[PDB]
Amino acid sequence: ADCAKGKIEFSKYNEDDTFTVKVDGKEYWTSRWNLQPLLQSAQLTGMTVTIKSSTCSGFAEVQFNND
Amino acid sequence: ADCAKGKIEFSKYNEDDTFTVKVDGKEYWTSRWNLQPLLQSAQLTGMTVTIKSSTCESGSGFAEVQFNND
Amino acid sequence: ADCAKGKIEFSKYNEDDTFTVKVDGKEYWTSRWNLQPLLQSAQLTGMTVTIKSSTCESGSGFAEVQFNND
Amino acid sequence: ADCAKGKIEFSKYNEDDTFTVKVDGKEYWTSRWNLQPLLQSAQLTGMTVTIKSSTCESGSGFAEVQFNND
Amino acid sequence: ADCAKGKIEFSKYNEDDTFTVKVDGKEYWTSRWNLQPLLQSAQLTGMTVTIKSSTCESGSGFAEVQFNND
Amino acid sequence: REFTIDFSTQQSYVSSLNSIRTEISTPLEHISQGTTSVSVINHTPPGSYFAVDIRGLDVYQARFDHLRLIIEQNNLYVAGFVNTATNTFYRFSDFTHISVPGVTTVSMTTDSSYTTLQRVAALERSGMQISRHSLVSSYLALMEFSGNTMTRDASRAVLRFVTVTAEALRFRQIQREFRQALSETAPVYTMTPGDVDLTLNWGRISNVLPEYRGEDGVRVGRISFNNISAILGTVAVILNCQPECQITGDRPVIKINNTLWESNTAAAFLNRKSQFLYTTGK
Amino acid sequence: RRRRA
Repeated sequence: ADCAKGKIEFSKYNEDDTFTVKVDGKEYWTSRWNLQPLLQSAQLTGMTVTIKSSTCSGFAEVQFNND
Repeated sequence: ADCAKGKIEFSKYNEDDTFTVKVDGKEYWTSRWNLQPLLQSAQLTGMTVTIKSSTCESGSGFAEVQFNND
Repeated sequence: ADCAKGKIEFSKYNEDDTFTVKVDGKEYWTSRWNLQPLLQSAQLTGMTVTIKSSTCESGSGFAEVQFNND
Repeated sequence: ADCAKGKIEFSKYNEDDTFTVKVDGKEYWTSRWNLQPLLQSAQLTGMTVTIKSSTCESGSGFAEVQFNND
Repeated sequence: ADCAKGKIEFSKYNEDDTFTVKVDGKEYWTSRWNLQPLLQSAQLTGMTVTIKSSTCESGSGFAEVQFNND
Repeated sequence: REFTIDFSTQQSYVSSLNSIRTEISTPLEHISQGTTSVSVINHTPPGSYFAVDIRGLDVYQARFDHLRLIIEQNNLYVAGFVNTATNTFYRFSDFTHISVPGVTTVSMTTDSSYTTLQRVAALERSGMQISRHSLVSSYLALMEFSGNTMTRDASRAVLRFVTVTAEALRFRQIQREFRQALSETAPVYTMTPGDVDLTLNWGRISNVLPEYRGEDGVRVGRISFNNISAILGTVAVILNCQPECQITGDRPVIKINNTLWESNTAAAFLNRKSQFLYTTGK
Repeated sequence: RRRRA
C-alpha cells in the first residue's frame, strides 16, 4: 500500500540508528541505512516520496520522483 | 544489451534492498548497493543513463549501467 | 531533550573518528559515522538541525538529530 | 605514468563491480571501492581528473587519481 | 595545532591507500576513508577547511579537520 | 566590429570595458541596476569575432599601439593576436575556424588553453602579477614574437592580456581589482585563487544566473554569492545558455532553503552511500 | 575540455 505521498517535512537520525521522515503529516521510520542519504537527498532537492508498506511504523520501500 | 537510454523517471528502494529505476518507460532493478546513491544523483540532475542487461523487458535486472553527459 | 536548534556553524572530523558540530553556539559530537555526510549536507545547504540528547551540556555527545528545511 | 588528464566523458558501473571512466578518449577501470562516488562527483562537476597508472592503453586499470579544480 | 586553513586546491587518492589534499600551499594525507567524501565535498563546494594535527610537518598525516562554509 | 581598450586611467579602462559589454551583450532582467548588470552575450554565428585595439599602455600616449586581440564573440575567447605593424595574425591552434580578412594569418601549433599557456609561460595564474610595467613588457614581447609556436615570453604576455581584457569583461571583480594597477601609484595587481576560480567557473555560472529570481544566495561549485550586490560586483558578462553551458544532466538549478544551487553541485555531494558501509567496504 | 583563453 502507498502509506504516504509528498515532500519530506523533516527527517531525523535516531539513537537506535533508524531514520524517521515525516510525509503528508505522518511519521515513518526505516532501519535500512542506505535509505538515510537517499531520504535526506529527496528532502533537500524537493522530491516527492511515496512511502510503501504492507502495514501503514517501519518501512523499507519508497519511491522517489523529482518535483 | 543496451536496454534503455534516457533520464531516470523515478527510482525506488525495494524491501529486498534492491533498487529500481524507470528509464525510457521501462523499470529495471539492481542489487548493486553502490548504485543506489549514484542513480539517485543522476536522477536529481537529469543525467542520462544507459541500462545494460541480458533482457530488456520492464521488470528486468541489471548489474551494469553507463552514466552519460548528454 | 532538544539541546540546540539552528544551522551548523562548523563541523569537524576528530582523530577518534567522532564528528563535532557547533549549533546555536554549543558543540556536540557523535560517534555515529552515518551522521558525518548527512551533517555535512545539512551544513552546506543551511538546514536547521535540532540536536537531541539526554545530556545537553556543550561538549556532550549526541546520536539523535532532526533535519529541517526553511 | 600520467595516463590521462581531462574531464570524465562517461562513467560505467561494471558487472564485476569495478568502475570505468572515459578520460581524454581512453577508458580506465578501478576496483577501488572508495573512488566510485568521488569519480561520479568529478563527472557531475566537470572536474579535471588525472589518471595515473603503470600502463596507459585504453582498458588499463588504475588506483591513483587526482581531482583538480582547473 | 592548525596546520593549514583554506579551500582545497586539489585532492588525490594514491595507490598506497592514502588521500592527499593541498590546502594553503601545503600537502597533507589521511587514510581515513570517512574523510574522502567529506574532503571532496568540501573541495567541490569551496568550503574552508582547517587541517589539524599534533605536529604540522609537511607531508604528514592527519585525521582532524574542521569544515566551514566560509 | 572593432573596440579600443584604453589602459590610460581607471576611467578610460572601465569606460572601454563597459562600451564593449553594451555592444555585445544584453542585461538579464533580474540582475540589472542602472546600466550595471550581468549581461548575456548576444547570439552571433559561429566564428564571429570582434577586434580589441590595445591603447594607453603609456598613459594617453600614441605609442605601444600595434597590438590587437581577436576575440571570438560568442565565448569571449582570445583567438590570437595581431601585430598591426607587420599585419600578422598569430592564431591559436584551437581557432582555425576564425578567419580575419586582410591580415597574414600565422596558424600556431600552440593551443589557447590555460593549461598549455601556463606550461609554456612557466607562470601560474594564481599569484600572477600584472602592472602597467608588465603590460608594456607583454606588449613588447608580443610585437617581437614571430613564428608558429608560442614562446615563453609570448605566453606570459597572453596570460596577462587575456586576464585584463576578456576575463575582466566577464568579471567585474577582475575589472575592479586589476584597475588599481592603472593609477598613478602604479601598484601591482596579483591574481588571486578566487579570481582564478571565477574564470574556471564561467560556463557553470553562465548556466545558473539566468534562473536567478532574487533568491538569498547562489551556489555554483566553489562560487558563492550572498546578494545581488555580490553578484553584480563579481560577474558582468555570461555565455548565452554554447557547450560550456552544460557539463552533464539537464537541470540548471535547484532551489534549496532560498539559495539557488547549481544542480550538479548538490548532486555531487548527495551521491554518497551510508558512511559506515562506505568506510568498512574496502 | 579544459578552459581556453
